[PDB]
Formats: sequence, C-alpha cells, structure tokens
Amino acid sequence: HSREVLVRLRDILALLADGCKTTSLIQQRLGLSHGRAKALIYVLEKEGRVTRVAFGNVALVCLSMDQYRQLVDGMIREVERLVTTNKLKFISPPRLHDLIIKDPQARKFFSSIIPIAHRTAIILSFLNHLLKMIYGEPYVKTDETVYLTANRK
Ligand SMILES: [Cl-]
Repeated sequence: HSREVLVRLRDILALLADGCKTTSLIQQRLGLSHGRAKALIYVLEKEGRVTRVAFGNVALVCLSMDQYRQLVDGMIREVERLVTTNKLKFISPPRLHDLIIKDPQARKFFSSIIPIAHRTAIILSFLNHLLKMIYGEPYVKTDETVYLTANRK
C-alpha cells in the first residue's frame, strides 16, 4: 500500500486491539473523513482482519466475532450494574443514556466504543438496540421506548 494507506490500516488495527469501535469513533480518533474510514475498513474486511457487525443503525468494527461477544458481555454487565445500583423496574434509552454519562466507569467504557457525550438520535438508537437485546421487546413502544427489567433475557 501507499504510505498513507499503510499507516492508516495499521492505526485502525491498533485502535481496535483494545475493543470493538464504531466507524464514527474510528473517524474521530484518527482524524479521518467518513469516506476514508469506510474505505479503509472495507480493505481490512476484504483482508479478513476485521468484521463489521450491525448494531441497530450503527456498525461495530471488530477484530473477530469473539471480540464482539466480549464487547456485548461488557455492555450488558454495565447496563445491568446501572439497573441494579438504581433498583430500576423499567428503563428507556434516554434514562440509560443519562445513567451512563453520570457514572464515570460506564461513561469511560461506552465512550471507548461510540461517541456518547451528547444525547443524539444515533446514540438513542444504539442504546435502544442494546436494551432490546437484554430485555426483549419493549412494553411501551411509541415515543420513548420503555423496557421492563423483569423481562431480562
Ligand atoms: Cl494503496
């Protein structure tokens, strides 16, 4: 590869060594345009070095499906810790976002996966997908989704 491509491919793989990340986080961390980041991730995918896993409307870039499963296990443990600590009987994407950004450990963890600082449509969709994976289909479906924590699994 060219100097720019070789260095960037190397950098993306290094960034992923510590865990799966969204393309948005990769772009931000490495100062890449959307197009360059996507093109580079494509090259890595064709080379067998990464896998793209759909996670709602975002894609997670992972070194392996094992790495993905580790990420999911971690995200699930963090959500369940926040639910337990706050004794929650129900949860919604905005409420989960708020618990994450207010808890230093959760905030550090999630911000190493996806931009999380601001309550955007994107992050709400991401957290909604996570909640649905943990608790199944929501009890309240329109406007703000509400999940019953009793429905875990
Ligand atoms: Cl090249």
